[PDB]
Amino acid sequence: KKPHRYRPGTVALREIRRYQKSTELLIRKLPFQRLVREIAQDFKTDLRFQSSAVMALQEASEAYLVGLFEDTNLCAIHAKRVTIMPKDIQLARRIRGERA
Amino acid sequence: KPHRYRPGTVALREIRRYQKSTELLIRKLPFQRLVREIAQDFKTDLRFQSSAVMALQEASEAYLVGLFEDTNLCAIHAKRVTIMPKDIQLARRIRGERA
Amino acid sequence: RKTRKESYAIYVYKVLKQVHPDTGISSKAMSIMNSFVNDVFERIAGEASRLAHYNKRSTITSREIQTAVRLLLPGELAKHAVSEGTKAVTKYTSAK
Amino acid sequence: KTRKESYAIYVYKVLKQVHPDTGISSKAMSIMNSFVNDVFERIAGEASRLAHYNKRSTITSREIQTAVRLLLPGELAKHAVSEGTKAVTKYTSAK
Amino acid sequence: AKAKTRSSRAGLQFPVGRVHRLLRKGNYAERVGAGAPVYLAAVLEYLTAEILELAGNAARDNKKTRIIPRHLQLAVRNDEELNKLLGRVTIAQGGVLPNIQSVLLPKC
Amino acid sequence: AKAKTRSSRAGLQFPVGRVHRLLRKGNYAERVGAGAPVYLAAVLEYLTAEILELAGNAARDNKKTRIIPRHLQLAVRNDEELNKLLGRVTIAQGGVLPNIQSVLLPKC
Amino acid sequence: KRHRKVLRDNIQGITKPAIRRLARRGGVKRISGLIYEETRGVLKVFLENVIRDAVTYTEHAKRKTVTAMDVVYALKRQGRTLYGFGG
Amino acid sequence: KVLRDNIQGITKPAIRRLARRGGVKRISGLIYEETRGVLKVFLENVIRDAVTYTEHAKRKTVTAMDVVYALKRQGRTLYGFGG
DNA sequence: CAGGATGTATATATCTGAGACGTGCCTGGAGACTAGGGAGTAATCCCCTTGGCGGTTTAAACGCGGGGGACAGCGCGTACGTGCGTTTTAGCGGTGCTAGAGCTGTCTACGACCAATTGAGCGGCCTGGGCACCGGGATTCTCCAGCCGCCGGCAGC
DNA sequence: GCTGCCGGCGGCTGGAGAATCCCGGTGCCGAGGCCGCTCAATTGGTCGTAGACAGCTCTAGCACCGCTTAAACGCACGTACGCGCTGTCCCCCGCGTTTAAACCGCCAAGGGGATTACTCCCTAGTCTCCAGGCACGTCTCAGATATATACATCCTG
Repeated sequence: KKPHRYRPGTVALREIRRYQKSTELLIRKLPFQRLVREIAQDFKTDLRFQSSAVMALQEASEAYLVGLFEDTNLCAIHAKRVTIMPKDIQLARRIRGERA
Repeated sequence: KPHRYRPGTVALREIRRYQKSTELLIRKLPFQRLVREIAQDFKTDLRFQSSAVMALQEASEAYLVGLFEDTNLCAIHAKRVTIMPKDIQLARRIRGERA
Repeated sequence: RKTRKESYAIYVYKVLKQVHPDTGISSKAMSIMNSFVNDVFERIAGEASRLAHYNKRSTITSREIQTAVRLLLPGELAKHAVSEGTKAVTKYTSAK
Repeated sequence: KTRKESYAIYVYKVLKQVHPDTGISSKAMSIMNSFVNDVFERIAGEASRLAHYNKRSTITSREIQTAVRLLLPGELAKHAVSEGTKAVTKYTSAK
Repeated sequence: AKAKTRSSRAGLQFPVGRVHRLLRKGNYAERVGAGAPVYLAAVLEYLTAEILELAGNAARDNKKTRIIPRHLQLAVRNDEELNKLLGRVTIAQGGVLPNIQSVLLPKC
Repeated sequence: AKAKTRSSRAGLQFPVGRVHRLLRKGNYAERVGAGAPVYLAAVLEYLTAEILELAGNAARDNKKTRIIPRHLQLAVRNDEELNKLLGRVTIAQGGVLPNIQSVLLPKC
Repeated sequence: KRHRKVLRDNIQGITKPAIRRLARRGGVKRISGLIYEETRGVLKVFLENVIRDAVTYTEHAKRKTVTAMDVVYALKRQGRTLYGFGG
Repeated sequence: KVLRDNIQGITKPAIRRLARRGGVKRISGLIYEETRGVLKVFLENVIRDAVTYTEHAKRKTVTAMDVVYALKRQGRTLYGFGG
């Protein structure tokens, strides 16, 4: 007999459906907290972060990146493509008034 | 027999001429009439000073120049030279104006 | 047991109790509602304070808040919000 | 009558202090006046919100210093803080 | 004599006195009127009531009784005028509206 | 007697006293400290001096003595850290900076 | 015949050459023929948004004339600060 | 295997899930670095202001109220932590 | 693949004159000379929530392998935008001319302010009982690849 | 002609994982009574922003012809656009695995936060006189015309 494998780019739609319905964050807590602490270590030494402050920063950045990725998807689709490319992100940010 | 200029070269000279200068590119009477007509349905018997029409004209020209900069960015991104209303709409959408 | 704070807990809960009498509100959604009320209050009050200082006045009256609402809330929200603001002000003035 | 205030004299003195042989137009004077009025309000409101954040009823040089750090990007920030500190320490040196 | 609250006279459940005092300590202006707190309280009550009604609609659409930030974000984004009012606001634990561009969908 | 102004003692060419009065009458806080106007006037003087020196450099490059809003735009936008300050503002009769994408140029 | 001379079809006064000049200042070489109506609509909605705030400012001031002070106030309100008009 | 940078802690599957919530179908393999760069830049732009607010308040702990303040300053209001 | 004729731009000598820059005049607002009284400020203690540690354990990130499909590139039809000659049409102006809304000054009056009393709204702190949550299994929900009757060419004549 | 033959064509069927539903058991905890305090509402009086009326008056809007130059109309024309075929090679998508997040428990302690005595800095009250604002008033040196050359094109041989 033969094995079952999904059509390439269908489970992508399934994850799009699932995550656009889900509410929890899509980045692990500990590595993001380590990134935040390391990136604040430059601004001040021996900084303390509230448990709620880290997750506030976290879901704020997650919402920012989700919005950026949505704009990137729109930009790529406008470019008659399905793949999102670095130049798509650069154009989305430039139009959004962030990079330049 | 006679000399003729290739397309895009005159557009390029005009792109360099209109970017170096700063004089206003929309005629004053048509824009003043547009402003007065747009302000009719908001409140009747309104009076507009030349300074307020100045401000509105400068703001509109700046806004449209910025929108066409973003639209040119979109058109070049899509491997085009010509700008189409889809580029204007995408630039307006990513900006968050029409979102 | 000390340092009591202030919030819009009871008021938003009471607004819920009059609109969805059998529907409750979670803590996180409620804190988000509190933040929304604070944000919109600060927005309207900032616009109205701007107007008052801005026409060389110093008193914030219902006209300043009216113009701030007509100036902040888009579309149909502006109309219903000004309508209810005027009805509330007239209800206050009618009964002393 | 009906005197009106502006920043024309001070901006002109600033010009003569950097280019003592370079003038300005009347339109650019209003442009600079509007920029000064905008940045002044932008910093002052940020300082006011900073004071309100900590339940402080006063605005001091520390609040405006923090507002300068928040507003002015980077090199602008660390030049502006230095100049403000210099001007406040010259102010407090001789009362 | 016997006293009574302001909102009882102004026909509100949103605190007229608290809004008055908040405007007073908020340094917004030297003086504030007596009807401006009432008007502001009424506008706040209207906006909260509309938001809560829209969010409860979604909560009951999900066969739930207690409003959750996901339903409230759904209500905020699903009404165009409220989305315009809260365009730059992000809602924590709110997620995003389900929206897939038609290009990405399969041929049939 | 012997009246002496604040800007002179502060070593500033900007109205420290006027800035203090404007902070007092601007409803920013209940009370305003004494060094705050000096710091604010110093920061404003520095910012206007930077912009004015850049505009003077632009005018001198243009072989022009006076300063027009075009030179102010040219000085503000050509400097990235000033442009970040003035990104969401536009100046009348400022124009734009001449730039063309390399895509738009011919082959040679 | 004293006042109330209502005009119409004046958004066409933002001519195609005016939009072309504005575009060329923006930085485009080639132009579509169908972007002119979209650009006119965009300008109309922008002006409506600004003029609504400008008019409500004057109505709050109880004035029958709109100043550039008012237009600047409306422009700064929506995040389009404008210099050069007594800001 | 313990030596790792915390910038790389934003895993590729995390970026994929974030883009799925964004609504993208196929993702190029160079997105996973540009998104790290954007994430780092955004985190600096907010934590710089958070640090400045903590220094101004003479505190050593970065408060959630403070992060909310720095976010609203940046133009991205946060709901859930006060306001 | 190198020269020549061309419509463009460049410098530059007078005109030539609206207006940045003193010059006073005036005036109003900022500084100098007195309390003062509450806003921040060290000092103190008192919690507290934070960061750290060390076993499981368990789902998630990761590296490998196969595939197929999205993507970039090259050739071809095409039609529309572009550059330029020809009306022509409306901005632009400069002349007065008109009342309209802006603007300022006075008298007045009433409503926001503020102080001492007094009562309750509500913010907290348990608390019993009620709603969101998880398990497994039955019930559907789509999604995909082979069997087959049908169809349209394909070598012969 | 007309037999076979050959490849597609789509129409359909059931096996395949995914998703959902509901019963059954389980906590966890939003919603409610209690205490009292703390501040919000009441009198009683003030005094000073803000309304009115009364003017002045600069100023925004109207018409009116002469100009002229930009806007609109047409017309070859080649260039960008859009599409179609192709050849990859590089994202996706399961599988084994290796592991690192996540919980769970117990501590020490630096850091946040409420009270307290206080002192001394920004406010409040008057006088004063000088720095900013404005009506001029210039003479400018800042600008704008028309001239004359170099330049970057697009054709030729």
